[PDB]
Parts: sequence; C-alpha cells; structure tokens
Amino acid sequence: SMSYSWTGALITPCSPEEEKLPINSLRYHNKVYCTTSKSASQRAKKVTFDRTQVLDAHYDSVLKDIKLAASKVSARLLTLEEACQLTPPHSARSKYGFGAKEVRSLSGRAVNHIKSVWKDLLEDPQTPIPTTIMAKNEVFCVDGGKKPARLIVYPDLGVRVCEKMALYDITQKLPQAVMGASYGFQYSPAQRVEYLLKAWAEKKDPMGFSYDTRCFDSTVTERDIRTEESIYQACSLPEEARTAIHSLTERLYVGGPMFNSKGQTCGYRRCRASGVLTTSMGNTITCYVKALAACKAAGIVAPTMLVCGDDLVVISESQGTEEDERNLRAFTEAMTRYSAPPGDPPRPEYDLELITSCSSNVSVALGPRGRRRYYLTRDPTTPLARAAWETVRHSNSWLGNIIQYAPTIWVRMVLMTHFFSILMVQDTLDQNLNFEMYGSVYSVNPLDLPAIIERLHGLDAFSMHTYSHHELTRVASALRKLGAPPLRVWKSRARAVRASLISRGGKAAVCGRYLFNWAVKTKLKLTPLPEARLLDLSSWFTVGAGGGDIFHSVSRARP
Ligand SMILES: CCN(c1cc2oc(-c3ccc(F)cc3)c(C(=O)NC)c2cc1-c1cccc(C(=O)NC2(c3ncccn3)CC2)c1)S(C)(=O)=O
Repeated sequence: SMSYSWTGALITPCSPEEEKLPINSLRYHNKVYCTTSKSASQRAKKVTFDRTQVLDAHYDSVLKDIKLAASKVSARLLTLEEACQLTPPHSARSKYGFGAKEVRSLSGRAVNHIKSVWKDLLEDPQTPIPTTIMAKNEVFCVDGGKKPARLIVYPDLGVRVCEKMALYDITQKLPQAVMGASYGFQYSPAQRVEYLLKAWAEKKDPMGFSYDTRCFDSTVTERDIRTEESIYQACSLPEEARTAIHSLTERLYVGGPMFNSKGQTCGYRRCRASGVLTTSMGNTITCYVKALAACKAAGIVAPTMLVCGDDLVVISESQGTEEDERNLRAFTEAMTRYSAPPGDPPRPEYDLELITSCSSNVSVALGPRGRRRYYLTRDPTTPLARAAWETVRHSNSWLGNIIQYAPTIWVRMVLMTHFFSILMVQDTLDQNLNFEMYGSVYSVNPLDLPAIIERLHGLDAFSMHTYSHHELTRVASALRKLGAPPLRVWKSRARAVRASLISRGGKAAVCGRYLFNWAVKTKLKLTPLPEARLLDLSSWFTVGAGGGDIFHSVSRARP
C-alpha cells in the first residue's frame, strides 16, 4: 500500500519559524540555514510511495529464530510514576490541559487523564488514535540545494506515558535478547570501535558494507508492525501489558489519521510513526530480521552485523571481488523484496576505515605511548553549522556532539573551546543542561564531562595526537566553508579558556586540565578520574538513545 495518503491540508508550524539567522555573530548569516514547515510538502512527496513485500523461507526462518529468542524474555509493566519520570521536562504538552511539568510532578489532572487513557487502551482495541504531524526545524550549512524539513508523527502526551507503561521494560530487554552482539545501542563509542576492530580481525579476509535503506520509516509495512507485535507477545508478559500492546499496535503503530497543528485532517499513515516509543526498537529489530534474511538469501559468508535503527553494517568473509559484488547485488534484491530498497546501492569495502554508518567513520590517531588509537568521527560541517546558529541565537546539539565525538580534533579544539568560553561568559557553568537527541533528551552538567568522556571513550580521549591528514583536511574545509576561525586560532583561544577554568578551581579546574591538556606546552600526566568509575549511564546504551521520548540522566552507583 501507499506509505501515506494526503488530504491537501498543509503541515503547519506551532511556533513562529526562521529560515535564516536575523542580522541582529552576523558573520554566519549567509552560511547557515534552518529547515521550516515551508519545505514540508517537498518531504511529504519524498516519503510517500507504494510498498510491495514478498517474503521467503530465509525471512521465515530468521523470524522463527527471533521469536524463540524473545520467548526467553520476561518483562513487566512500569508503574504510572516510573513512566512519568521517564518523560522529558519539555516533551510536547497534551491537548488535554497539562504538559510534561504536570506529568513529572504527578499532578491530579495529568495522573487522572493518563489513567483513563490506559483504561481506554484496555477496553478498546480498534478506534484509531489521532497523531500530530510536524515539520522539524533543523540547521545545516549552505552548500546540492537546501534540504527539506524532516517530518515527525506523534500521539498525545497521555498516550506517550501509556506506551512507556506497556513497552518501556521490553525496549530495555528484548533487542539484546534477540540480536545479541548485533544490537548496536548497547555499546559506548569505545566499545563500538573495539567490536568493529575485533569483527574485522576475526575474518580470514574481511569485506564490509553499510546498507542505506531509502526512507526506512516509509518502507515499514503494516505486516512488519503486526510482526513486531507478535515478537513482543513472544515475551513472558503480564496480561494487562499484552492487552495494551495489542491495542497500541492496532490503534496507533500499524497506522492512523494525522492532523496538522491547527487540528485539520492532514493525512493517513500506513507505515512507521516517527514519534512513538517503538520506533527505534521496531526499526532495529525489523532492519535486523530483513538484513539477516537477506544475508542468507544472498549467500553472505560468516556475516557479523551491527544494527542501530535503520543503520546497518555487515562485515563478512570476502569471496573474491566479483563474487562480493554479485553477493551484494543479491543482498540488495532480497532487501528490496522485503520492502527495504536502498538509497544508494551498497559497495564492498576492504578497509574498515572506508565504511560510513550513522554518518560516522573509524579513524586512527596516536596515544600517549605512540600507539594507535581508533575512534569514531564524522564530517563536522552540520555540528559546526548548528553551533554557529545556537551561538548567534540562544543555547543543545553542541553538548550531544561533545559527548559522542569527544576524541575528535574538531570537538577538542573547536566545540569544547567555544562552548566552555560561552558557559563562563554566561556564568551558568555548574548547571545541568538538557539536550535533545533523536527524539530523546539527556540531562548533563558540563562540569561532569571529564568523567562522562572517560567512561564512554577512555582516558585516551584527552591525550590523542597525530590525527590523520584526511581528518585534518576535512575539519579545515568545514571551518573554511562556514567562514569560521581556522584551527591555528583555536589553540590560543583554548589556552585562555583553560586559564579561566583552572582559576575557578574545583570541577571547573578538572575540565580545564583534562579537556584542554592538548593546548599547553608542559603537558600534565592525566590519571584515571575516580568519578568515572561510579557513573551509572545504563539507559544511554539502549534503543532509548535513538528515540521514544525518553529522559536520560547521569546517575552515580555506590561501589
Ligand atoms: C551517533 C553517533 N555515534 C555512532 C557512531 C556509529 O558508527 C557506526 C559505524 C561506523 C562505521 C562502521 F564501519 C560501522 C559502524 C555505528 C553503528 O553502530 N552502525 C551500525 C554508530 C552508532 C553510533 C550511535 C548511534 C545511536 C546512538 C549512539 C549513542 O547513544 N551515542 C552516545 C550518546 N549519544 C547521545 C547522548 C549521549 N551519549 C555516546 C553514547 C551512538 S557515536 C560517535 O556517538 O558512537
């Protein structure tokens, strides 16, 4: 069927929008742009297409294996209170006279509304649950042609809290149980790099590829979503959870009406809703089922897979150049029949460093003893374009980028320097900041960055040097494109930021010493941070990182 039908009503904004920075620094005015609801119709057309799905014995066999693996899981309902605390503080307010603040504080109006939503899920398994469709306002660098806005489709806040009560515990247990080491979200960046190097090394002759599905959410069929429900139902669950999961599947996940911000009927969806709890989990499991079945259909030899939502990497035993091309073509044809055709056809790679996945590539630099250190990086154009917009306007993406890409030269020299300088000038350094990342929210105090970085990337993230020529060229090109200061200027700025941080003492001084050790002549010998050992970041290493309206925070476990 068609992924979407449209009434012709526009995708409308809820708040005023800006395509360009106001000329009210104004050095980036013509270097950056923001997507708005004005390009929503162009995106709507791109995400609307017919799906045909033909499954075979390879798909059937893999699905039977997943269902048996899911049978081992036991999951429980979350209490209303647990689901309320997982809700981010600025999650889109309900249409029923309450917002995330009232949800988190367990106010009478919010609680009573959520209880009647839950009761309604138990009593009615069919009435379509309305959704809102919105165009995202995201920043990119001017370069072919302006990117149209991405679209999000979500149910009301009351329904979102109910999804957590029914399925949150499943999202924390089911993906690892059915996918094992293939489940991408479980790894910190250092552990992902370790897994990739190990998978590459355990091949007699390694060949790898990334597989980019064209608009994965739209390729997800009604049958794929009802199959996801049957994988959920294979778990040992309380009866109440089974009823609510079935009702959420038929009333919301399989499809339903979409309304614009004005309350006008906008369209009808027959594919994945971008803004529901099960998007990240369902995409991960469904991508995994299709890809493993396609590996079997193609004759991919000894595959090792890594899956994060719709991002997929397959590392296997090379069968020779001609055979590898033939097997990848056969892999693409099988993925196409399963309703997952590619954007660009996959290419066999014989160097792990040449594979791009989740917009990232593995790069090499040297450590304190001149030993090789592998890390994930990416083109910094979009992170730097967003940092420029957010500095000119207010406050976010910079914190998410610092955390994910802490060992990169562009984070160390540019992002870290600029944002620690802004934090001190604002005198709002010792505050927890909330930042949005793929539909979920994280609360991090910047003063805790050294311990967080050590836990995620290791102590080598503060002592890496001799970055690659490709990496240095990519960073210098991005800064030039944006008309931003070159790398040579960031060292002098970092010395000042480091001095200011040290002069403040305490945690601020630890940030100065660890994060900016690269900027000084007389390097200190950085030792492991005892605080890093106590960190509890359990929720961070789950599908919750890829979406689902989840609030993640930094906890500290007792020894
Ligand atoms: C999204 C970027 N990253 C990633 C880079 C990656 O590179 C490959 C990859 C590259 C090359 C290759 F040959 C094979 C594979 C990935 C892959 O698995 N492809 C199948 C992959 C996944 C992520 C990722 C995705 C989603 C969440 C988090 C995530 O939660 N990140 C953290 C975080 N995010 C926010 C807030 C706080 N913490 C840091 C934990 C990571 S990265 C650099 O962060 O590891």
